[PDB]
Amino acid sequence: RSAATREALITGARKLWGLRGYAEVGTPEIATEAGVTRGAMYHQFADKAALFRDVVEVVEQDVMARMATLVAASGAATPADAIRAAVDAWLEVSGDPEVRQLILLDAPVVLGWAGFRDVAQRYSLGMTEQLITEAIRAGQLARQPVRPLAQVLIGALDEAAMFIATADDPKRARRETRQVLRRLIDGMLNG
Amino acid sequence: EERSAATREALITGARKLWGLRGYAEVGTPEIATEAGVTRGAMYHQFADKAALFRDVVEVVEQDVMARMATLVAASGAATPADAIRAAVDAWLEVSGDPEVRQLILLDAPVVLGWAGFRDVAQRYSLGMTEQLITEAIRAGQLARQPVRPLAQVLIGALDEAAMFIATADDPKRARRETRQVLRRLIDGMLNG
Ligand SMILES: O=C1C[C@H]2CCC[C@@H](C1)N2CCc1ccc(Cl)cc1
Repeated sequence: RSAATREALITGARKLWGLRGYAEVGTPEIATEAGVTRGAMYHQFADKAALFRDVVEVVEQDVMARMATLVAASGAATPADAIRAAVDAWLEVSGDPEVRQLILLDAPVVLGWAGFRDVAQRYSLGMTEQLITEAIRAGQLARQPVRPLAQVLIGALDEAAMFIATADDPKRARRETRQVLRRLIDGMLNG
Repeated sequence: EERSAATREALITGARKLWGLRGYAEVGTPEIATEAGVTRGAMYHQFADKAALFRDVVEVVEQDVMARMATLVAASGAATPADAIRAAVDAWLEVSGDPEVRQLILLDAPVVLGWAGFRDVAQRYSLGMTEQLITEAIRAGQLARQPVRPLAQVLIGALDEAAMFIATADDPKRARRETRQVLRRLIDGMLNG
């Protein structure tokens, strides 16, 4: 009922905000894309930022699923290589124009730094802590506090992606940033 | 004129003090005007609104953060660029742990300035020092030759997240000790010396 209205609005908002940006598309154009009335939409989402919060949830869920698939298919032979593949998976997925617009450009502005970090952590801390735990278990990473290392790496990888997203020469920014991340990673990983 | 220039300094000092202690959202401009000993009219002549006074508070706090970082690195006795970077990472956790810096820069500024405004201020103050430390370490052969700006930006992301993780931790003393350990391991993995 309401569930069908919400899903149509989220799908339409993800589509139009992904192409043009949050700031460039109003709720009436999203209601049209979804095939619902302004009244039906206002019942589900009091304002534009509320609909954006639900779009970010669905997009970050998809980002983490896509990364998990790339890591499973990468052929990583050890936990250290799984971390390396996860970093390359994030640079790949972050380059999707919709992910760049919604997550790297719009989400920090609409959610703020605190809001962005909360979403980032809820979606990525589990996978990141698992990668670290498996590398420590395999003796390829020093025994150390898992949560602080996970948090710092998430902050480093989110900033890496945002640097590429806003660069004058994204292709060169991506190449140079991948090199930095690989050096940083390899300095923690043993052998 | 002289009284107006004194009024502006009293307002910045008073706002910095009270917002530092209670947070931006908990102190209004009338209380700040009272603290500074000036009328609402004198305050309005200097600052169009509450957020304009906050932008000037952030400037003086960031100036002091970067001065204190430079002082702590000079006080460390670092004799090589690698030791200067180690000292600068320790100095950031020290400076960002100051309760006024936590409140005004880590909690309030991202909300009041918004993302674009906050990052522009953060970059204007932090990118120069970070890039200088990297360039000196590359020149000394203590860091591999590489593009300076991408490495600087990734480390600033790591160091900003470290500070926010400590600022919001249930046990900040333990979060600071553990975060200092992981940052030291991260930089010691890249530094030749
Ligand atoms: O949707 C997500 C969650 C989080 C917030 C928004 C940007 C990206 C993608 N970061 C995760 C980046 C990341 C974390 C860990 C690893 Cl191993 C790789 C990438």
